[PDB]
Amino acid sequence: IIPVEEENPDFWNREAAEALGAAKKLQPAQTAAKNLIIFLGDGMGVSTVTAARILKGQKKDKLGPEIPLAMDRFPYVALSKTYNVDKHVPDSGATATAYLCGVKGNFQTIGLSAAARFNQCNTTRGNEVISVMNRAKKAGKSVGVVTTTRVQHASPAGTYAHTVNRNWYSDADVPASARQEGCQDIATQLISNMDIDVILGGGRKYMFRMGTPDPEYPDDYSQGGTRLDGKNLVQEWLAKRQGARYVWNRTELMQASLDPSVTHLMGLFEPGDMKYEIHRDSTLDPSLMEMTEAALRLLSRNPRGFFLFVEGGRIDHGHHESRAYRALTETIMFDDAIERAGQLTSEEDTLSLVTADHSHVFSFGGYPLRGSSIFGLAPGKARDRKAYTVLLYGNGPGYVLKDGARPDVTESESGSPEYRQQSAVPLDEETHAGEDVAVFARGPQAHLVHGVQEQTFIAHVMAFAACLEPYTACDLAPP
Amino acid sequence: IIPVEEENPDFWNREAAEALGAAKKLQPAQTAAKNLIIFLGDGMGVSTVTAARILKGQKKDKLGPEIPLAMDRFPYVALSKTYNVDKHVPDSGATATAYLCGVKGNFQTIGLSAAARFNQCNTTRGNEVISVMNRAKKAGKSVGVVTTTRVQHASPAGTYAHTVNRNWYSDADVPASARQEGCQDIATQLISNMDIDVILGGGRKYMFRMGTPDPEYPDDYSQGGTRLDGKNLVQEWLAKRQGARYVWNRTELMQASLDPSVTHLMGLFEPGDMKYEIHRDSTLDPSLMEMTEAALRLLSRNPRGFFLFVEGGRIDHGHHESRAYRALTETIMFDDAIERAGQLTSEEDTLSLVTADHSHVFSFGGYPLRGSSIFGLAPGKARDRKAYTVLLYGNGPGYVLKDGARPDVTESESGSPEYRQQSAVPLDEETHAGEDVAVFARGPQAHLVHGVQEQTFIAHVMAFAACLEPYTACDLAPP
Ligand SMILES: *[C@@H]1O[C@H](CO)[C@@H](O)[C@H](O)[C@H]1NC(C)=O
Ligand SMILES: *[C@@H]1O[C@H](CO)[C@@H](O)[C@H](O)[C@H]1NC(C)=O
Ligand SMILES: *[C@@H]1O[C@H](CO)[C@@H](O)[C@H](O)[C@H]1NC(C)=O
Ligand SMILES: *[C@@H]1O[C@H](CO)[C@@H](O)[C@H](O)[C@H]1NC(C)=O
Ligand SMILES: [Mg+2]
Ligand SMILES: [Mg+2]
Ligand SMILES: [Sr+2]
Ligand SMILES: [Sr+2]
Ligand SMILES: [Zn+2]
Ligand SMILES: [Zn+2]
Ligand SMILES: [Zn+2]
Ligand SMILES: [Zn+2]
Repeated sequence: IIPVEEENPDFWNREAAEALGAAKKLQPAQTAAKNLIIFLGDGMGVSTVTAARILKGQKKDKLGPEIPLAMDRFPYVALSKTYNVDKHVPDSGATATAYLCGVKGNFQTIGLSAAARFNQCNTTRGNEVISVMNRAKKAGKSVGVVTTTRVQHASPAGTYAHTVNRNWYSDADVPASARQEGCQDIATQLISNMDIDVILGGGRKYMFRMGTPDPEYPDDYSQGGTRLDGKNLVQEWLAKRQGARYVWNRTELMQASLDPSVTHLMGLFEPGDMKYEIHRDSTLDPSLMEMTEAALRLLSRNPRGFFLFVEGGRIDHGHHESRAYRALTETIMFDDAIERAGQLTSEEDTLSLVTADHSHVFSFGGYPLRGSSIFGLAPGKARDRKAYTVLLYGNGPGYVLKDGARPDVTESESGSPEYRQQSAVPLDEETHAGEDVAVFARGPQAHLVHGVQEQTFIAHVMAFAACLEPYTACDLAPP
Repeated sequence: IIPVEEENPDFWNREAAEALGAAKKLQPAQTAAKNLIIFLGDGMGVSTVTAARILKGQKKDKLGPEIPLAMDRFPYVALSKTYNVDKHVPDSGATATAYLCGVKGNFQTIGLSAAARFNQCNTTRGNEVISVMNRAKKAGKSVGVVTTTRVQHASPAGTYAHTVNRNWYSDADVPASARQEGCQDIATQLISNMDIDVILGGGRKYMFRMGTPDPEYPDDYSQGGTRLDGKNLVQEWLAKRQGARYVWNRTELMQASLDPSVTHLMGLFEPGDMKYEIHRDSTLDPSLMEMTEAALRLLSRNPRGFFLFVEGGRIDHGHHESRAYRALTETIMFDDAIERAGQLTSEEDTLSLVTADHSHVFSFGGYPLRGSSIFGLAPGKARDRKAYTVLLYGNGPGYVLKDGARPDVTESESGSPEYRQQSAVPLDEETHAGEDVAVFARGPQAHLVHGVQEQTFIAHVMAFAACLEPYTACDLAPP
């Protein structure tokens, strides 16, 4: 469709004149950040952002690519180089070390320098690097971790944990030799390394002894407790703090978030990762936006400010499945959470960064018409005389050969929430990609986010803006 | 390989502290741009930039991803939305209208508003939109167009031409009805629409009457003149100007560039597009870097300044072939030209923008080790038990089935300059992609390049910075 208003050059000339006017108005702050928020889109590379924009624009009443996402409205953009020390295409653990601790690490470790080695417990000590969340707490700020994954998963764990193996969710995962050597599982690290005021996401099962029924799935034994050491970590965490509450459903979360006198809140809403938004039970489970608002209600009470980590964690999981429908709907909900947090905080005293840990081998091609569905077929047949999709993957589990041939695909098939887009190379899981990702920033000192930077810059600019960490003696006026 | 220096957190902490220091030093100019340069990487999306960085870093003595490209050193970055009015995944003609004329257009038209229609000559008049190069000339600046494509190809044509069909290179291409209606071929438009001081690239054949032997290939008749109208456009162009020279080889180009008294220079170095850098004859053909320096020698003589368009034009062509080796080597030469132009001009009075018209369905995945070749195999076998490459395409001519199966690939095969990376979907040509591309900027008013913008912003910020176009009464001090 060609929109009539866009046929007149004046439309474009007016828009551009307005954009120049807005660019000229922007001015750097001389003041510090009271609050810090990092919004982490796991796997949300540039192709994901664009495809999500088109989908979100269409879900409103529009053609798609012209309608800004909430993240698109952030004034300052940089590119971030995501390589881990040992691998050009990174994982979530070692990238977390970069954007939360300010130091690059080795693939599949978390919160360690690259002197440590994956799955070698005896290389841990001496190599711990402390997160800016930890530093914010040390400075008297409240701190919160919100995600749609397990709260023990690689991204959130970067805020609090130090481990040579991101797979060590509970003691059941840690080999006996490493347990003997004192390497703590991530669930233990979650309650023990530092005080965290708000913890919201998945991961019930790692907190409870083997045999403990899950409250939501008391008749599915695989969803029960995993721990070998007999410990109830939720009860241990509650015991250590006045005003602490544990919740496992939406209604109780929202109740707790309105109760002054709560002060510490742990909400764990599934045994493992949270459901995809498209599968979410709206009576029992909070959306990402709802978890972020609940967190902000509590964190905002502290006059010294807060650090919050919010993760669109299952964007990544959608791409790994080669189900763009799931990756993109998770992206929209992530952008809705960014929008909500911007309503509940002030850019006068809150530095907000949106970024991704790494990208995916996800592409958006063919030559589709303006207004067409992102989940549709490319115009024209391929050289094998069958249809193909505008969305494709380099590799992953969408690769199919039926009767020794690439399958044809229809619009009804391609638009299904279970549809897997085709790839070049069959793998059980599609792979991350190595290309630079975007950083969007707004608020005090956001103008420092510029150019092409190492991913470690994210942690450092946040520490600097809030006068933490090695940047006490920032030269900044108070928020 | 894990580089020893990177195992120490101090390495990363020092780098980040230096990056913060550099970010704090940057300050907006109050002065105008005397000169404007736009460097256009045709097809050079984010995945291309990253993969090129790694290749260029390795060609030096290094591991790859840590070594900045010249473009990476530009202080200001924005994302650019590339959609054409009628198509989400754009072509080079209509994107050119956006980044050179400041107005979006319809797929496969050039220099027209979206009121015009592809291949409908009778929708042209009234819909012409004037480029910022044209406006720079009107203001007394010298202007130049440098590319590795035909100088009549879609990108360079955006600087000077208005046409409903980018395929109308010479009169031989224009249907009789359109010739009768007065639609001029692009080669004619090149010499007739506006005065251009420097024209360097390919496209000899469109300038000369059918039967005219090419000077380099006088024994290949397909490389000869195409024109039906009997015209020699080179001679017409020379006749219209004192101090004009035409050259068709490297030695004569460089001679002409050192001769004051030349003033106007047209250098056309192949019948069609220039050779890929890897095939270039270094005695007969100038590199992109050499063409840009030759242009700058002439353009810099004007005290009022200049506008220069430089295009890494065959980055795109490499991707279309699904031969990443060609796409990436063209990218490196493009970055070398950017580096050279920065040596020959001052960021005190020259606004330089590097961008792309659109991206490609090119991805960089698997989990390769630090320091490994970008053209190598991903570690580990695929689910069909054969090897695969770290570089892949969504679609294009790398798709193969030998004996009804995906072919295995070796390192020696995958590293060859003729190697085509595999894709999901066979097409004769790999497709463009729709995702946002980067804009890098340095110089006067470069701080206005920020955030996520429409691709039209590129033309508008350039016009504004130089006080042209609708922005006479910019509010700026002189350069
Ligand atoms: C870690 O443990 C293994 C024992 O199997 C040993 O080979 C290696 O030397 C140890 N490294 C250190 C730093 O002690
Ligand atoms: C939510 O949890 C509370 C506390 O255990 C429980 O009493 C309530 O029934 C739960 N809601 C649902 C629908 O299960
Ligand atoms: C362009 O030409 C064709 C004649 O084949 C006609 O159908 C169409 O109406 C014309 N459009 C205009 C604007 O004259
Ligand atoms: C370059 O062109 C000039 C001018 O026609 C010609 O005299 C010279 O021989 C050319 N060089 C080569 C190597 O062909
Ligand atoms: Mg994650
Ligand atoms: Mg081009
Ligand atoms: Sr639940
Ligand atoms: Sr030649
Ligand atoms: Zn990730
Ligand atoms: Zn992942
Ligand atoms: Zn192009
Ligand atoms: Zn192209």
